[PDB]
Formats: sequence, structure tokens, C-alpha cells
Amino acid sequence: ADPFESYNPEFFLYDIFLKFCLKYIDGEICHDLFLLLGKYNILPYDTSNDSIYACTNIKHLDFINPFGVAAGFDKNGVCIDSILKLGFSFIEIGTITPRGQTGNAKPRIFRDVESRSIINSCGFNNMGCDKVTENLILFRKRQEEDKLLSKHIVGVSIGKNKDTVNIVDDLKYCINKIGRYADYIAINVSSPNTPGLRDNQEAGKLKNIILSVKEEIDNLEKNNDEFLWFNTTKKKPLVFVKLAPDLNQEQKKEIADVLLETNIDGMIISNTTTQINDIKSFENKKGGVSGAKLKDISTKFICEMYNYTNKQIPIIASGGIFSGLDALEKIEAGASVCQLYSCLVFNGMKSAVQIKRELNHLLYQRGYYNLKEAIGRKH
Amino acid sequence: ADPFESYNPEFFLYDIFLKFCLKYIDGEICHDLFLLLGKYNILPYDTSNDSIYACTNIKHLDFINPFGVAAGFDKNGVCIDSILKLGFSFIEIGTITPRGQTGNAKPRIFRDVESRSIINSCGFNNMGCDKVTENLILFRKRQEEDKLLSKHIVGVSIGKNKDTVNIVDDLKYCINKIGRYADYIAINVSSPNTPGLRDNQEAGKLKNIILSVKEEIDNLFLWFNTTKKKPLVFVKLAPDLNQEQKKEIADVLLETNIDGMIISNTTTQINDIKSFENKKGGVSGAKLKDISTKFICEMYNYTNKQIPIIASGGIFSGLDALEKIEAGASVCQLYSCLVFNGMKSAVQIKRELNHLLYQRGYYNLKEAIGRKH
Ligand SMILES: Cc1cc2nc3c(=O)[nH]c(=O)nc-3n(C[C@H](O)[C@H](O)[C@H](O)COP(=O)(O)O)c2cc1C
Ligand SMILES: Cc1cc2nc3c(=O)[nH]c(=O)nc-3n(C[C@H](O)[C@H](O)[C@H](O)COP(=O)(O)O)c2cc1C
Ligand SMILES: Cc1nnc2c3sccc3nc(N3Cc4ccccc4[C@@H](C)C3)n12
Ligand SMILES: Cc1nnc2c3sccc3nc(N3Cc4ccccc4[C@@H](C)C3)n12
Ligand SMILES: Cc1nnc2c3sccc3nc(N3Cc4ccccc4[C@@H](C)C3)n12
Ligand SMILES: Cc1nnc2c3sccc3nc(N3Cc4ccccc4[C@@H](C)C3)n12
Ligand SMILES: O=C(O)c1cc(=O)[nH]c(=O)[nH]1
Ligand SMILES: O=C(O)c1cc(=O)[nH]c(=O)[nH]1
Repeated sequence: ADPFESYNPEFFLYDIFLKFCLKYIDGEICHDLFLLLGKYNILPYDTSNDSIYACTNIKHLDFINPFGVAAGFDKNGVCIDSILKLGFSFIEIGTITPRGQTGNAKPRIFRDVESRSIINSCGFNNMGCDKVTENLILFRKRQEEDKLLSKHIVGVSIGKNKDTVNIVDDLKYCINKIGRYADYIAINVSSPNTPGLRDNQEAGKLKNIILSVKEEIDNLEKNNDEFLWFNTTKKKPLVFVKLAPDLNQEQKKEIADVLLETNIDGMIISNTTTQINDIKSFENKKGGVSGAKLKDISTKFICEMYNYTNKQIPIIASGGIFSGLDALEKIEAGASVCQLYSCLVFNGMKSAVQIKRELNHLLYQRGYYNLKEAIGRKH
Repeated sequence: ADPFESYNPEFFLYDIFLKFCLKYIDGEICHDLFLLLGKYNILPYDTSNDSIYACTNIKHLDFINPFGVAAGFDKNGVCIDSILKLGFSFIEIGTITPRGQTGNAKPRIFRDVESRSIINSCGFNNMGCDKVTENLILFRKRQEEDKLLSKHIVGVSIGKNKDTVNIVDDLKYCINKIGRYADYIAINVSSPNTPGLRDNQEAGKLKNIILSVKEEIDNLFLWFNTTKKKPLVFVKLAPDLNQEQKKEIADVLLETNIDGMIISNTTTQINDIKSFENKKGGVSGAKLKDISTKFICEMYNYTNKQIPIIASGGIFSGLDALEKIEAGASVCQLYSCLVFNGMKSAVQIKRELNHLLYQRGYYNLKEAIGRKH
């Protein structure tokens, strides 16, 4: 790769520019710059063939590798192709809302490189469900003819507009608009930047929310020369819920009962935390903290929810995953698949290539024939 | 997407990223970002050969084409090769001083895209003559082994440290270090951002300064540059002088036997840019063009066409250039055109000027110098 050197995610120039943007350019602008490269398909891409021993699954959802991009990175779904070709097996676009939303005031993203941490208070900035659907549709039809993308998974994370009273109405609008094109739906009741939306994790309220979302998905069949499931699975999307790590033991057991009763297909553990207060540069800043100081939080949350749901609900891990050994901790804690965010910010384009390679060697060194043999083995 | 488009200065992606940085990223940061691409040789380049119909000269100094990069763009000379390969025939590094300086407080560069103007107050930030010299020597030694750069020109613009009393000593210190590697030296009495240094072009002092520089330069293969000859001596003038001061300075550069004059530096007389309300410094760009151009016609007249002119100020299009040349300039210098027009500026402006000279009946570019006149 002499001419192709510019498209290798590990090409040394990419971290020179990464270290520059981390040091000089506002975080949200660096994010927008990244999406601009993706939008015109001049992001580097991963040529590795993924190890068949490291694929994983949540029911009929078949991931070619265990790493995807967490929600909030391509909120509007404007360069799905490009980000996936970095080496990821799925992406969760969103969170989207019915009507487009400005978000909270700027700046709303701040970083601490020494500790590999992010704080943010974006407040569900997104273009709206109508526009994001059109973006996803255009990816789906490019997928119609592209063999390298035909097995990649796309989830959609849905939430409420800031000035909306009952969240069920807003989730319903999004499922009827975008549900037919998603391989799974993420219900976002975790976020800390929308006033009083983490109160929807009370067992009573969360139960009604899940049942509504399921009801609306099953009603899309008996509600209309067109393929109903315009996605990868070709089945109705699975329903996940993304949980906030700031709950006590009792709330966790109550939520576990609901996710068993309602027959949810998975849980995303976890969103950002408000409980970190030992980052000096985040002194006067507001919002939820992600990244390396979240890993131990998120992982112990995985073990409890794996235990409280009797290993019945598959887990998507999120929180402080940078290395292959970070990933193995999540998997051994109960997670079937992992989600990177702060790893892209601080490690850059190479994040999928590096972590897949590291985890492959780790699984062999620990004696696991494949990845599914490792799930929940620390228990 | 493929390399044969990513290294083309006219590839449309360069305007998408230009438009983005213009509206979202601090001006000095975009400049630093640009220099980073140059440092690692991932700027686009113009591989086309330049028409001999548009070559020019300042006495024995032969430019393959009439377009160069003004001072203050590669102050420290860290990607000379890369910038030249955009299509330019010379660049003027600097302005450098003996000892390095941070410069003034940040931010010190501001843009107004609508009017294509820049205001700045850097205050001669540079690494110092010692470090910059080392960078130029290494360009010269790579020039020794690349034929594609062997006819390109590199000037050096010289100034004084902010806290310095005798300017002659500091200009002398720079030539004794860097003069052997320069095709020409630019004496900076132009700038408005060094306290009371645009007042050092009073006829009394300015004469002693020029004689100082020439005396020190002549006291030095000796010449490791393109000329392979002693560097020629230029002066860059500030456009904010009255009629009386302009005729006096013209007398000196005739007496002192100067080789050329750079017209012009930035102006402080523009006050109708709404976005520059509370900002301080000198204004560049499109609103300086008419000013700098009339400055050329006066200086060409007061010097009886005896001293060639390097044009600088508000040059974006081929017809902007033809105005300068027809006014008395033998060569042109771009700054604000790179900021607002991006990687394509040398490619585009050369093509436009070539077509213009033909449409106007000019046998070559030198037939046009001072013809409006
Ligand atoms: C700037 C920013 C925006 C985010 N936006 C969303 C979002 O819209 N929906 C969501 O479910 N999570 C969002 N998240 C949380 C991430 O998806 C992820 O769960 C969290 O950052 C922890 O993972 P990490 O430590 O690997 O980055 C956001 C995080 C950040 C830093
Ligand atoms: C940010 C900035 C820094 C500059 N620094 C210098 C400098 O160090 N020395 C100098 O002679 N001119 C300097 N200039 C002036 C340019 O060389 C040029 O004369 C001026 O910008 C007018 O040309 P333009 O209209 O094409 O921009 C600087 C200009 C800008 C905008
Ligand atoms: C890496 C890399 N490798 N080759 C290239 C080439 S080739 C022509 C342009 C070009 N730009 C880059 N970047 C410059 C840049 C600037 C600002 C923010 C991010 C980046 C990264 C994405 C890549 N390149
Ligand atoms: C840097 C940086 N700082 N904040 C962020 C955020 S915030 C949400 C996403 C996001 N992405 C990044 N980049 C990852 C990356 C990788 C390689 C080269 C350049 C870059 C930058 C320009 C963008 N970010
Ligand atoms: C143009 C162009 N053509 N190919 C590429 C490629 S290929 C890999 C990276 C890459 N980056 C760019 N730019 C991205 C970018 C980002 C921020 C500021 C300026 C720029 C410009 C210089 C070029 N590219
Ligand atoms: C933008 C911008 N804004 N201020 C400046 C300044 S100030 C002194 C030099 C300078 N160079 C530029 N660029 C020209 C250019 C061309 C093509 C793609 C990107 C860019 C940017 C990143 C840098 N600048
Ligand atoms: O958009 C946001 O502000 C946001 C949403 C979310 O779910 N998590 C987060 O950290 N921020
Ligand atoms: O470096 C500067 O501040 C500067 C120098 C100069 O000559 N002209 C200008 O506008 N700024």
C-alpha cells in the first residue's frame, strides 16, 4: 500500500491529524469534520477479513464481528457506509426524534485526553425522523447491490423531543416512519441531557413504553409491490433498551423483571454517567461522562443485569471500551457484542482494526475456540 | 477518491473542505492545518508545464511564471516545496527576526468571507532566524537533487525583534545567517503590527537601513540558491503614506540603488467592514486592491519606471493581475487568494492570465508591464 497508504486506518498521518484536532479544535467541530470525510467517502477503510471465530449474535441478528459504533456518533445517519468500512460490523444511528431539534447551547462537548474521558450535553440534536429515514433508505438501496455491506447491521435509537409530554407518542411516530428500515430499535430512556427522561426507567413507566413500542412494530405488518422489512435481517426489528448506569440495586432488579415480562430482545449497557466528579477539567461542565473512567462502572452494571435477568436477555456493551482486553471483560461479564464511542475520539481511524486484532489474539491466549464460548464466563 | 484526483488542486473536494474551515475553524488554526499537509507532502500539485508566454523577470532574477506567495504565509519555511508545487514560481518566507517571538495575543487573525478580506495582528510571530535558516538550507539541499524545483525562487523577508533598539544590527544578524541561501531579501518596514516600525520608512532612517543591508550583503560556490548570485534587495512599503512621504521614499530607493519594491503591505485605513468592528490590525484582501494598485501607479511614476515592482494586495482573478502588471508590477504575490480560493489559486489564476494576455493582443507578459500608463 504505497498509493493506498492514504486509505489504511493505521497510516501514521491519521494520528498526527488526530492529535492536532484533539489539541486545537473544538470537539463538536472535529466530529463534524469527521462526518464530512465520511460523507464524501474519503475515510480510510479496513481490508482485513474478519475472523469467523469472532462473530457473535443476538437471536437472528448475525454480526460479522463484535464491534459497532454507539449511538450519537452518526446521529443523522449521513455516512453509514463510510463509518462501517472502518472495520465495524454495525452502527446505531440516532438518537432521532420526530421533529428536528437544535439541542442545547454550544459548546456542549468537552474532552480530557489524559484520562480519555468525554463530557457532553448535546440534548438530542438531530435533523428529525423524516430526514434521517431518507438517509437510511439511501444506504439500504446502496446495500442492495454492495456485497461487502450486505451483512452489516443498522440499529436506530429513538427518543422524545424536548417539548413533548408523553414519550410514547414520539416513539410511535418514529417506528411508523423508520422502523421498516432498522434491524433493531433502541429505546433511549438513559440520556441525562433531556429533562426528566431518566425517570422513564421506573418499572411502571418503562413497561408501558416497551409494550407500546413492540405493539407498534408488530402493527407495521397488518398496516400496509413493496418489501415490508427493508433491512438486513428481512425480519421485524428487534427491540433493545439503553439503560443509564446511575441506578441502585433495587431499580436494577425491578427493571430486570420488566425486561423479562415484556420479552425485550436485548439491553444496551450502558449510557453515560453523572456520578464521576474527579475530572478536574470537567469541574464547571455539565452532562454525562463517557470513556475510560466509565469502564468499571459499565462492566459491573453488566454483571448485575446478566445475573438479574438469569442470562435471558442478551447484552450490548457500551462504556470505556478501548482495547481488546477491555472487550473481553465485557464479553466475559455477559455481553454478546460491544459498542465503541470514546475509542474513536481518542484512538482515531485505527480503532476497529486494532481492537479486532487484539481480541482475536486474546481469545486464543485464553483458550476460547470462538467468541460465543466466552460470553458470561467470569460468572 | 483515487490519488489522481486527490492531488489535483482543482478537485472539487478541496472547495468543500475550504468552505468548512472558513466558516467553523479559527483562521490561524486553518493556516496551521494547511502547513501540516505541506509538511508531510499531501498537498495537491500542478504537474502542468508553464507557458513561456507568461514568464517574467526582475533584473537578472528569472521567474518561470508571475505568481508567488506573499510573506507571512510560510513564515518559518516548513513546507516550501509543497507550497511551490501548488503552481507558484516563488515564495517569500518570513518575516523572520533574529530571536524568536510568540507575537501578540490570540486570536490575531480574522476573516470576512463576503468581502474577501482579512485583518491580522500577529506581531511577527516566528521561530527566529536561526531555526528558519536551517529549514531553508534543507530545502536548498533537496532542490539540489530535484530538477522540478531547480528554477523556482525563494525570498527571505527580514525584520527586527519587538524589543530592539538598533534595526541595522538585527537585519545584519539575519543576512550573516541566511543571506547565502536567499534569491532575494525583503526589508520589512511595511508591517503595522510592530510598534512604530512603519515610521522607520522616514527618508532619513530608511536610507541608512538600505545602505546597511546592501553593505552587509556585499561583504559576504558561495551562493547556495537559485540565482547562484548575490540576493537582490527589495523593500515592502506600507500603503498608508501621504503624497509627500511617497515622493521622498522614491528618491531614496533611486539613490540607494534598490532592486525592487513590494507594493503593498496591509492597510489601516479601511473601516467599513462590519465584522471587524472591535478588532485591531491591518486589513488584507479584496478591499485593499484599489488602494495597493493606485500605490503602484504613483510609485512607478515617482521612480520614473526605474525600479521593478512586486505587486501584493487584493489579487484574486486574472484580471486583478493584469491591472497590477499594467500598472507597473513585474510580478504578483498572493495571500488572501489562498485563504478564500484554496488549493486551486495558482492553477486558476495562471490560466486566466494566459487567456487574458491573448485576448488583449499582448505578444508576451513583459509587453504588458506598465501599459495602462
Ligand atoms: C457526544 C456524545 C453524544 C452521544 N449521543 C448519544 C445518543 O444520541 N444516544 C445514545 O443512546 N447515546 C449517546 N451517547 C452515549 C454513547 O452512545 C455511549 O453510550 C457512551 O459514550 C459510553 O460509551 P464510551 O465510553 O465507549 O464512549 C453519546 C455520547 C457522547 C459522548
Ligand atoms: C495573517 C497575515 C500575516 C502576514 N504576515 C506578514 C509578514 O510577516 N511579513 C510581510 O511582509 N507581510 C505579511 N502579511 C501581508 C501579506 O504578505 C500581504 O502583503 C497582504 O496580505 C496583502 O496581500 P493580499 O491582499 O493578497 O492578502 C501578512 C498578512 C496576513 C493576512
Ligand atoms: C491522513 C491522510 N492521508 N492522506 C491524506 C491526504 S491526500 C490529500 C489530502 C489528504 N488529507 C489527509 N488528511 C488531512 C486531515 C485534515 C484535518 C482533519 C483530518 C484529516 C485527515 C482525515 C486526513 N490525508
Ligand atoms: C477528534 C475528536 N474530538 N471529538 C471528537 C468527536 S465527538 C463525536 C465524534 C468525534 N470524533 C472525533 N474524531 C475522530 C478522528 C479520527 C481521525 C482523524 C480525525 C478525527 C477527528 C477530526 C474526529 N472527535
Ligand atoms: C481533498 C481530499 N482529497 N482526498 C482527500 C483525503 S484521502 C484521506 C484523507 C483526505 N483528506 C482530504 N482533505 C480533508 C481535509 C480536512 C480538513 C481540512 C482540509 C482538508 C483538505 C486539505 C483535504 N482529501
Ligand atoms: C481557510 C483559511 N483560513 N485562514 C487561512 C489562512 S491565514 C494564512 C494562511 C491561511 N490558509 C488557509 N487555508 C487554505 C486552504 C485551502 C484548501 C483547503 C483548506 C485550507 C485551509 C485549511 C487553510 N486559511
Ligand atoms: O444527545 C445527548 O445529549 C446525549 C444522549 C445520550 O443518550 N447520551 C448522552 O450522553 N448524550
Ligand atoms: O506579522 C504581522 O503581524 C504582519 C506583518 C506584516 O508585514 N503585515 C501584516 O499585516 N502583519
